[PDB]
Amino acid sequence: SFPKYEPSRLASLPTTLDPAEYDISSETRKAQAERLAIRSRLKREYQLQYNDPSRRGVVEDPALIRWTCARSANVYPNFRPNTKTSLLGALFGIGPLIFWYYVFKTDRDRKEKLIQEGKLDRTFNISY
Amino acid sequence: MLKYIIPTMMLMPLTWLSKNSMIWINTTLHSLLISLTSLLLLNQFGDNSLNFSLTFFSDSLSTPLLILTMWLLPLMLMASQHHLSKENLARKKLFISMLILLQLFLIMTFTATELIFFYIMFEATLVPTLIIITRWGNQTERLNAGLYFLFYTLAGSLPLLVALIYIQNTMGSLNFLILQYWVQPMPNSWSNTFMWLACMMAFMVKMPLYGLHLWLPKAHVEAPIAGSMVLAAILLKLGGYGMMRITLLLNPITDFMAYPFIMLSLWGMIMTSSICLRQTDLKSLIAYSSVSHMALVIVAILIQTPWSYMGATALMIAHGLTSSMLFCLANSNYERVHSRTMILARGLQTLLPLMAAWWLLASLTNLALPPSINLIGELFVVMSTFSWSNITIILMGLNMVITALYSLYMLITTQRGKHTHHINNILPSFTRENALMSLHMLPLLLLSLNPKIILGPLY
Amino acid sequence: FLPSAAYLTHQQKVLQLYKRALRHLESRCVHRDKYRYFACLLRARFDEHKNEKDMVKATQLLREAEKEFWHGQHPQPYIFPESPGGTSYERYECYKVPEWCLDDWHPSEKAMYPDYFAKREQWKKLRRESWEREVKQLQEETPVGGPRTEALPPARKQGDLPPLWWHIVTRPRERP
Amino acid sequence: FGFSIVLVLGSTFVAYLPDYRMQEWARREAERLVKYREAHGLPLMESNCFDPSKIQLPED
Amino acid sequence: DAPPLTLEGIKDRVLYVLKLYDKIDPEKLSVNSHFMKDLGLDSLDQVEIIMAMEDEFGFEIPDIDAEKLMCPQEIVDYIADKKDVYE
Amino acid sequence: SWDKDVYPEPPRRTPAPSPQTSLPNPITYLTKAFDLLVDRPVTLVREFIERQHAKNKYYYYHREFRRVPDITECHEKDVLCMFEAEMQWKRDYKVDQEIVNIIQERLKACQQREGESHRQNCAKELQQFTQVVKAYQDRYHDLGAHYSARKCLAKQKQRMLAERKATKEAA
Amino acid sequence: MNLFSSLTLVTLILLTMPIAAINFNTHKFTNYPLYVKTTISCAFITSMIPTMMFIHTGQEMIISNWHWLTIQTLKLSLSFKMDFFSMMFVPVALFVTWSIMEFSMWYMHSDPNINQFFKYLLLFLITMLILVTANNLFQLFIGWEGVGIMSFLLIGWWYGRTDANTAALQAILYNRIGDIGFILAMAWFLINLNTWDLQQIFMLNPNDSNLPLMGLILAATGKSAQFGLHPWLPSAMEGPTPVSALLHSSTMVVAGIFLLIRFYPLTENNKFGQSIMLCLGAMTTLFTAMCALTQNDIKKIIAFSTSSQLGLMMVTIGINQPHLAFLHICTHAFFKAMLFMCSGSIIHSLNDEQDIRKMGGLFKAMPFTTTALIIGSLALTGMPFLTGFYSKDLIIESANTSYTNAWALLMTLVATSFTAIYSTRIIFFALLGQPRFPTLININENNPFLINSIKRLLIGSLFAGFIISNNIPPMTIPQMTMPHYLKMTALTVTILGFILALEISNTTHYLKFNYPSNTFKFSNLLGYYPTIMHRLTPYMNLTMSQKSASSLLDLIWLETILPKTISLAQMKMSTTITSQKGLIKLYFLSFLITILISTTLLNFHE
Amino acid sequence: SHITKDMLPGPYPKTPEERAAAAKKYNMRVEDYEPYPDDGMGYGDYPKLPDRSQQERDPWYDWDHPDLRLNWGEPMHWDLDMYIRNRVDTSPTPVNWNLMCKHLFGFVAFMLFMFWVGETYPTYQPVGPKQYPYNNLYLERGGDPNKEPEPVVHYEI
Repeated sequence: SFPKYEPSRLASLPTTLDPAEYDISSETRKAQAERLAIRSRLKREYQLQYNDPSRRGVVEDPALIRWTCARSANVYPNFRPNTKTSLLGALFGIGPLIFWYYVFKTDRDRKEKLIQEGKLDRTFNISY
Repeated sequence: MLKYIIPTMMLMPLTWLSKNSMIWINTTLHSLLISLTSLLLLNQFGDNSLNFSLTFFSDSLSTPLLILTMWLLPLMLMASQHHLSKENLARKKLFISMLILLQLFLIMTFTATELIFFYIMFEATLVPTLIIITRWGNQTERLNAGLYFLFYTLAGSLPLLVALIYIQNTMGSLNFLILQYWVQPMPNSWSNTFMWLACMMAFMVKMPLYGLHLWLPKAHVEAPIAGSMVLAAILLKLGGYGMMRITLLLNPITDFMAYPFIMLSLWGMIMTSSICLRQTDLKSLIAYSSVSHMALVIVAILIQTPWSYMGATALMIAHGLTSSMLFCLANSNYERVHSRTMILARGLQTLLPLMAAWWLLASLTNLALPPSINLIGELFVVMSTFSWSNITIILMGLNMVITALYSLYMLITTQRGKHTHHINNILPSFTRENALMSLHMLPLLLLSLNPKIILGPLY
Repeated sequence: FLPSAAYLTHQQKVLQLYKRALRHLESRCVHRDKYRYFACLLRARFDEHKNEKDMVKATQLLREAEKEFWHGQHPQPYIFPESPGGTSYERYECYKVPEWCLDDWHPSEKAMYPDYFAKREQWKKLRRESWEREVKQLQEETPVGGPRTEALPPARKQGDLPPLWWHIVTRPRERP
Repeated sequence: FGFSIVLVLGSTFVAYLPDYRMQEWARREAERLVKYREAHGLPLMESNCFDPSKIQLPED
Repeated sequence: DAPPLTLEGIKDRVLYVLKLYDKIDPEKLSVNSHFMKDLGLDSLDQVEIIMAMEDEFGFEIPDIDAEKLMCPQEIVDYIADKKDVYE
Repeated sequence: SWDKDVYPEPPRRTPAPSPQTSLPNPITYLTKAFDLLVDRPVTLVREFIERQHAKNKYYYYHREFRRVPDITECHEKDVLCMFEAEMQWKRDYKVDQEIVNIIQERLKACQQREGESHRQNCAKELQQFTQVVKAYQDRYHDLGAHYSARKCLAKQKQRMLAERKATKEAA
Repeated sequence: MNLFSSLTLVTLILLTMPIAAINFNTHKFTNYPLYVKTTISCAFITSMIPTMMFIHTGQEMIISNWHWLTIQTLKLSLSFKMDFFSMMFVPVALFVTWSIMEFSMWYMHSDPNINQFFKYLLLFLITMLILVTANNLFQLFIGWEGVGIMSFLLIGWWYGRTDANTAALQAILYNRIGDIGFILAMAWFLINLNTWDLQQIFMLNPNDSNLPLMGLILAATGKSAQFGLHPWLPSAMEGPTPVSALLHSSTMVVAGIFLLIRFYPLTENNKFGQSIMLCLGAMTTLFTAMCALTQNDIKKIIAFSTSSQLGLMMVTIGINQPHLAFLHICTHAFFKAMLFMCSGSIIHSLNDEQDIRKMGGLFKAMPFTTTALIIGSLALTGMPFLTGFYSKDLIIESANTSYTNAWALLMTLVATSFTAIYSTRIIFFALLGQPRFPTLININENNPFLINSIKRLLIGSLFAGFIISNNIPPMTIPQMTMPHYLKMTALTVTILGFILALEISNTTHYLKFNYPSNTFKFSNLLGYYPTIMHRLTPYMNLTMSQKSASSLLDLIWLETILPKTISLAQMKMSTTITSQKGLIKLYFLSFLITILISTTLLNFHE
Repeated sequence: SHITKDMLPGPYPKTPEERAAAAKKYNMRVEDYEPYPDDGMGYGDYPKLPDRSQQERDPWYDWDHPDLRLNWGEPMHWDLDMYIRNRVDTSPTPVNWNLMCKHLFGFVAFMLFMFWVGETYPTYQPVGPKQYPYNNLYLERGGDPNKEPEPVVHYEI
């Protein structure tokens, strides 16, 4: 009665029709218990260092600091020049540049040859 | 002009022989007096430049930039406290005298006559900025920032000296009129191509162009506020001033040899507006915005229309004020929280309910709100480049759209929607930062009323 | 994804399906009388095999129920104008000012509102007076070397306040 | 010394000053010149701004 | 858009919509009564009651709570927590 | 005021409305009350300010310059001739642009005053506009940004040599 | 006339006092809403006079002063022009906004941020006036981007609410695509007519004009919620109610078609251009009419209706009939300002719940508002013959008597039927159903400001269409000679729409629990355009921002080409030159081989 | 301050100690730590997450950061600046994605083809051109005061 909801990279898969939520093994119960334990301990540390009346500054999350240091400063190490990296670099860095370069050569050669003929609409073209 | 040079000297021993709680009023008061003193300059008329000596003169390109420099100094000097007021007295005096010597070589550079004197004062403009950003770089890679900075600017600006000495001993002296009144066209031999490439490439380094724009972002994210404002406004528009002067020579080959640089500038303007849509480190978004506006500047310089040069100098002055202001607001936010990141400091429509007015005003000038000068600049550059080619307007408008979106994202990311409610240390807005905003955005609107001053030599 | 346990259960999963199908039947069906008819029909359809001692056939019928539900949902399920996704979604968040402010005022306005700020000062002394010993001892006292839960025990010991309560109590009033 | 002596005085000083790049001088000079070239019949804005008697084309 | 709620008023409105429900009686309808012990109705109609509260007052309550209300006094307490009922 | 010779005006034409109504005429009542309640005090204040300025007399002179000869009477490098020549040429360039401005202002005035019949009694002014702009397009257009005087004379020589070759081939 | 120019310039300058007043006040005035309302009323009574003078005689005049940067062969002054559109549109906009000032006095009673709200709304009015008056086209561009950014601020009034500033971001983005179209138009006008001014553009009519016409088309379809660039419109309905009312009653919604109306001598000819006009308008009208069916939020319905009416005006520009489109602007303005104001009255009457489900029966819950909405929604499609009759039906019959494109006629047919059926459905579901709305009723409209505002706009929308349409100077030749079954067809389509929505209603009375047939889904779920575009175009540019732009091209490759090659070369050459252990025999053998290789191999003495 | 070993050099290998260190470092499950892998695109060793995650995380959990669904300690998926709600909303769609794109492209293609069919086939109510009085209304078009009379007339019919 329904084509079973093909997913995509944009359409998220909702929590109802997984259908992996219904094959509950003991490993999934173990993983959900340990995940609740991790969230419990993190909320405990955060709430104890969040409700202190002497605490003046910010709580200084290492998660945001770690993500930012991974995002900006930890790119250039580490790296190796692979076939995929070099290929995508020379494609998305040089391709559009040389393409736009050739098409502006074409447009400029058209306009230069055409006004060298003199038959352009520059009867008054003062604001050059 | 020595009437402006020598009090800028005599403002330096002032700072030495004033004491604690006594340097400050002296420096700020007297620098504002020098701002009035160069507001007296604007006399320039009609036929030519005005010659303040056998040695100095002023084109009308140089007058608004010089007034902008002497306007920007006291603003900067008040801006650079609360992050060094708790440091030592001798080091604070050394900082202030470093800025004064910096301004002095900037006046030296803008009021040049000979291009060799211009080059000496170009790298004399360079050397205080280095010392400021390295001594108070305030982050762990100020080492690499200063190193990249000095080696890019010198090693790009190094063969410029050789090309200018060659022009010196093939065409007589190097007064700008005797560079004019005697210049003859030079054909398409490859030595002419390398000479043009040397001069234009040194100033390409100093704009920056797109292939050498990673000079910039470390040198602004790891700089203090004074060196950042100096660097952005006065040094990038000084590089544009230099290319605007020395593009008088070598016009018969710039058409044949200017094709790759325009395309690099256009596609890199698109790529730079794209790259400042998604980054963290909010301080760097203004730096990539500056790369975008200077790419538009370089398009305007390599096309050689009077329309293009008027739009170029208006874009220079408006973007200088916008970038210096917006750097100062980013320093205000970093004084609030010790983050420098973008997604952390949020809220602030409730709290500090008039700081948001200055963020909105800066964001709409960076939008180029239409009575402002930035839209005047961008509009005349788009007009001149559409007369250049009937096709480049796709890139200009797509720059306009992405510029609107990242400037608006800067506005409504950090200062819209919800405070993170674990901040609880931000103070209400001081009188000082509000005074700095008021010193920024009164002259921009007052030139928005009457902008016939700031247009270039081809008025 | 929930604070209490690592999963909902089968029971609450079926229950959330029943709530969603009943809400979508509201969003499908106006005039409320045929709605009441169809709601009792849906109740009977779940009454057909409520008492299965089996479990695998029950969860397979749950999956086929999700298929016939997702085929038969509504484009605008009727979200209330207080819920996220809905019309409000913190509609009057313009005035939801946090209360770490209001102490950074000039003492002229602290003279304008004297009694409120005196009582607020004794609130903050109540906060700091029982902050260190009781709260941090009850946090570093009860649990295992890993906490492994997102609840927290009360201060049932003798006296003062249950721990970690300040940003729970001192919230906006949700209509200012 | 930053607004009360700089801002409003600079606003008056740059709101008006003499004819920057000879503007209204050129206005009234063009007025008088076009009035002259209407009052003496010759066509306004004569092309070939340099005198063709004082020119020497190189030959083939 | 601010009508003032009060504890007696919310008690009266919740007991009104419970008394309007069919298969209970208006005789043995206590404030301190169970939805499991003495009223004897099932979990299904209990969550129908939860749906009646959500549809009257205008907000969802989460399923971490809908397991464990089971009495009208804690219903009144929980909408008192969602609304913060004092003037 | 101005010179009406260089700023011409068409002769004035005004009718008189003749009702043929009995409401009558509210806007005439309103414009009489407007004149009596607005135009009188501004007239008295202008009389006051005219006396207060005509108590003493100033003058501003129209600046006039001489005619230093030409670039064609200047030598090889010899800047002291070229400087006078090029500033003379550049002042001619600015006054020539303002001549074009005046012609375009006449064209706008002819568009507005002649009304929705566009091609009536503007065709002589359109004719002289196309004449002067043919001159400007031929003379000052395609030199670019760094015009000093020398590219203008190069354009002059190249243009008249091309026209000489054209009429030599046509003959 | 001195009276004419004097009264127009003081209608400008009366919208200048209150902003500088509360920027200079610092003592918070209690009567600030009363003050802004009475200065808008004074602007209205000053603006009524010269329009009546205009229709009384003509005398059609421009003002132009304070030229700044008269640089090259052009010049630009602040200049605006009193012809017909900028002449007698301004009273309608001032009248509408004056009633919205009343309705926003009442509706925003419970916020201390009311003063900044009225400052933003009056500033938006100033910029809309400077947009609609100017002939110097730079001033038009000033008004353009100013009303765009005031739209941004007033949509994002309620900070918080991530959906709201998302929506305002969409609105300002489609404003910038309007900007790229408009600056392309300005570029062509400058480089081929030595200015950007309306008078010289009208003076010289060029032959090839396809590039500026495409620029103007892009500007209109960006500005005025048209297909391809439309879906910022429910986005624009995310904000507050009187913001939405002024945002899509007259101001900021007609500015896209205002420009194409203003350039009617340029769009006289170029039949390719008029074909683009009316085909695009038919596409907009059918898509928003088909999307408007099966919607349950009120403001989304009223916004889809105003997009449909704007599509009718695009078709009206496609036929050479601009003045009927301006007539439609005025009637439409009165019309949907009154409609939004009635809707907001209902919504704030019922605790800001806003949805049609959980609103069902509200007739005789005081019937001032139910009367107001049935007046408005039967003025939709023009109950013959009211103010809504004239614009819509003379437009469709003149389109029928035109060299049309044979498909746009059927598009207007189906669109008139659709706007009939959702009008009747929204009346039925709103008012005369059975009452489904939660208890503790707090319905109240015994309120002087609301009855004044609704009274004023029903009195406006009942008479002003006939009053304006009567005394226009005849700027076109009316057709008036239609065949049989081609003049009846307007009333035919509206009556069959009423009957069709009636039978859909009486099938809604039934009980079956039918199923979605995917045309239901295409009508209800915006069909697929905002979802697909707003989930694909953000992901693509930011996929290219992360991989290609930021982490790949600039940083790591530009650092591995310009620094790293130099740094590795210097490091390796240092570690192979100066990494020599300290023995003497090495140094003298190096001396010996250097002497031999300098004497005989690469000689220095020959 | 911040520990030097709370930075992140190098990818996954080898498997015991480096994956144990990344599990201790990024605060994740051991066998749910996923590097990208090492194709040399930079990327460090930062985890792969289920990549949509933001129209997920149903909003009644009452976590800490109210508009980001944070919980102060999650490893925070690499592309988070593209995933704040107000940037990209990856909701599970009510229909599909392929069905969406196929029906949208089909409808727009059909309407543009019917526009072309309209463009080749106009309507007209059957009426000749207007009878302009003076030579197709000459002397009031673009100019020509005395250049050429252009004789063309109309006859009463």
